[PDB]
Amino acid sequence: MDMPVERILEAELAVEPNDPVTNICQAADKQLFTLVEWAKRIPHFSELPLDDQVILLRAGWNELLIASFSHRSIAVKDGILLATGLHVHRNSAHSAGVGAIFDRVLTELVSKMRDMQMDKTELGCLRAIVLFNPDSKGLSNPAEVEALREKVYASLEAYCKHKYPEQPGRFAKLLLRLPALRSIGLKCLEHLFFFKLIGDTPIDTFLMEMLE
Amino acid sequence: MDMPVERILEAELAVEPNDPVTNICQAADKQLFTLVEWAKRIPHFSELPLDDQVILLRAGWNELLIASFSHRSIAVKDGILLATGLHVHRNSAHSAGVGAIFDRVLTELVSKMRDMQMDKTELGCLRAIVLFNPDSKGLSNPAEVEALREKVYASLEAYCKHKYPEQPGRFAKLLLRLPALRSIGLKCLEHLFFFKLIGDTPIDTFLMEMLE
Amino acid sequence: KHKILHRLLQDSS
Amino acid sequence: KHKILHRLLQDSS
Ligand SMILES: O=C(O)Cc1ccc(-c2cc(C(F)(F)F)cc(C(F)(F)F)c2)cc1
Ligand SMILES: O=C(O)Cc1ccc(-c2cc(C(F)(F)F)cc(C(F)(F)F)c2)cc1
Repeated sequence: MDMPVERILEAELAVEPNDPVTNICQAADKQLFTLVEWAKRIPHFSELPLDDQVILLRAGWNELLIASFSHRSIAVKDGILLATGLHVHRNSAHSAGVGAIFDRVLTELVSKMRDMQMDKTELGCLRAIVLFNPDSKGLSNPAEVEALREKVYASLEAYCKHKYPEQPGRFAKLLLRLPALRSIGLKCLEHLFFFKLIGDTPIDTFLMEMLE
Repeated sequence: MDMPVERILEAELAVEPNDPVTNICQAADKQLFTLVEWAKRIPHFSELPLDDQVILLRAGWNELLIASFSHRSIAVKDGILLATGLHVHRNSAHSAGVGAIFDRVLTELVSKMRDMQMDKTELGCLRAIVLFNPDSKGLSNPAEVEALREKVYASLEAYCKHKYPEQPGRFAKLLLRLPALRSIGLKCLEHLFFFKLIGDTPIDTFLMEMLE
Repeated sequence: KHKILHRLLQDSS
Repeated sequence: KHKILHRLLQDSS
């Protein structure tokens, strides 16, 4: 195996745990640090040129954090669990004025993750895939990142066929949450740029840097 | 078969052929009509409640038109072929100020379609999938649209395994262009809203309606 | 109401 | 230059 799912899962286990939009942002900034630790535990990531590592996490960070906190919320009803340990409910989200994007996270990601019982090996793999985004502008060698992306989804397909043989379209199912993830990522980014632009909200330094 | 790929392909064949942004918009509006004809030739679409049909095409129309003109451009170098018969080159696109989104279409969709030689049965299937978007807000019965989406990607997986047995990850590959399609769709929509807001550009009535 | 989208979708043919 | 992102990525551990 050039890409064992086993190691992707340890990566996940390794990095593991009052205006709601201030809270979300504190969490985001905190988790940006946990993300860099996670990516380093992903096979071959650390071997890439420092430049491409930077491009990938600058490209992926938003989608990757959304994947984490969505899968972390599967047990939760009508709400998300932040890394801070603090739950945000949809009522709190509508009342800060982020109900639309919030609802989208619940219905398109959390609910779907709960309904199919997406395991942490699968979350890992999807996040690993999002990381190895060959579309990322500026990459020294896109072919290599394509080839790593290829190793991940091959491994996952076999993990699914083996672990959930009853569900022959589980693999496809998993891959068809990445579009929803892409949409929700960009809407979140549009929001974060506004919290910054407006200065309504404290933006801690690493999140700050990801928005510059 | 509850969803034969054969019929999806006939759907495609059935609907088949100076500011560049005026041209693109004329094309878009023209193709909106061709799209409604296409969707009606997709198995089971026409059987849905009129309300859901409307929600799906209002949800999908942007991504579906981008899929069409990208696959239509595979042969073309550094440019797109509009349904109008008129080619737009990246030089024309940068010089109207839409080079960024243009480049994204070339690199993330056209090039990838050319490189893998995505056939029209596959384009059809991906477009069919985009249509059956169970995430679409307001649907009378999302489960049904989920179930139709499921029939399409099952059919496609078997089409790929059968037609391209040499390429066991072709199926995954195809599904991993939908995220790029989702991004480019939203960026295109942000642009079209601006052409409208600014009135720099003629917006024909059906495209007009899709932006209201 | 989406006038045009609705009129294209009703029409047989 | 992405100061913080760069400093986290160099450090072994
Ligand atoms: O605890 C974590 O994993 C980090 C983490 C936690 C939360 C969010 C988040 C961000 C936004 C934003 F930016 F649009 F305001 C919205 C939402 C949500 F829609 F309310 F769910 C959630 C990002 C990252
Ligand atoms: O001929 C067709 O299939 C219809 C059709 C043709 C063209 C575009 C298009 C739209 C935009 C927009 F809206 F951002 F300005 C940009 C671009 C592109 F990036 F230049 F390629 C292409 C949409 C639909």
